[PDB]
Amino acid sequence: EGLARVAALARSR
Amino acid sequence: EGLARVAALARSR
Amino acid sequence: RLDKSKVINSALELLNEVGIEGLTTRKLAQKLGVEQPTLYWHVKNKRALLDALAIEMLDRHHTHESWQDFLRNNAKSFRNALLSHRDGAKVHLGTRPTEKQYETLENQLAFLTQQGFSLENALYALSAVGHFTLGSVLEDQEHMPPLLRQAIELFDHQGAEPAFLHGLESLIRGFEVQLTALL
Amino acid sequence: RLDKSKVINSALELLNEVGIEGLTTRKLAQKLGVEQPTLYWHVKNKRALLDALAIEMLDRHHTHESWQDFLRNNAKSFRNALLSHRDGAKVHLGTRPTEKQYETLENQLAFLTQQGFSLENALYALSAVGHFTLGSVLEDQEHMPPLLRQAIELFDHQGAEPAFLHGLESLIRGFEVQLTALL
Repeated sequence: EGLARVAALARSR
Repeated sequence: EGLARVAALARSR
Repeated sequence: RLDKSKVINSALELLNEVGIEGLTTRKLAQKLGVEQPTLYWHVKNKRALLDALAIEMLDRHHTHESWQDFLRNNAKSFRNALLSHRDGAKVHLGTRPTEKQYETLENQLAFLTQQGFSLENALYALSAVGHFTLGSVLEDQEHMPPLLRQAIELFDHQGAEPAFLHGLESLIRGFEVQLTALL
Repeated sequence: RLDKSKVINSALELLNEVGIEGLTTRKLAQKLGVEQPTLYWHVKNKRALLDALAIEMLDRHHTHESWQDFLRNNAKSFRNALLSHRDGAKVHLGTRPTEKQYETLENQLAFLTQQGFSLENALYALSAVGHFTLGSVLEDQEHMPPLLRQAIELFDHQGAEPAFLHGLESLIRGFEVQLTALL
């Protein structure tokens, strides 16, 4: 859902 | 040179 | 039926069906129902085909009184062009620029300079709206604690456009602060 | 000699030699001098290998008193990690996030919120520094009229770092203007 959006953010951390 | 940099800009125009 | 526009439309349609990795001239051929060496008369290979696709997407959407309005609309119409098809962004990467596109670059620069942007700042500004937009769409085009929860609920409801516009606005206002004299 | 760190180092080395498209487990195998099914015991396929690469690059460089300092250094250390290897940026795309990385996301959010960022604005801010950085490196990693000439001379001399930093600065200042109360 907006799940991938948050995945995307976490991915650069 | 900085040629590719300008190519890159033109590429989205 | 292999008029240029039909090849292109068919390719775009294919891109949406299969995406950038999946798309191959072999399949393009097959879709159009012609033999591969016939297609090949018209289209050297995949790079050549991507290039026309990139250009064509831009021609449908890149259809764009102050510089803050130009910057903003500019970013927007670019975003839309990349969004227009599956993997549009990946497609656009590493496209070689056209004759018109350098013309346009010159124009945009003449304009911004004539708003008392130094040339340096003119470039930095286009560049950065440029990068930020591309950056956004690439990510939009991919595939248990409280703040993260709210942040799912949050983005569940809004999708990527509100964030994208925000950023852009921050950008241009950061530029505005640049524009004023020292410091 | 197929201890994890050696597989990874060898893969990274390979990436620089051949880039992302060129890199394949077959070649990885060959470089290490082992048979492919032996390598395969350790590494399911190419996606799995990219994922570890992405993570490892981030672990060497993502080593980062106000929020404007955190934002800025954050962007910088991310940029460096993507720059660290050929096609680093393409590599990082479509990596699935780790346990630590969600932890970190939570932290950064707790911090920015505790500087009187609404959660929305917290997200928009990370997101946008995020996109803009990625956007820049992707382009840095690729391949007759006057303003364009000066603009070649201009970028000939400076490369991508001065522009990149500029953008970032504009960004954060755009955010600062956000931060103040209405309008």
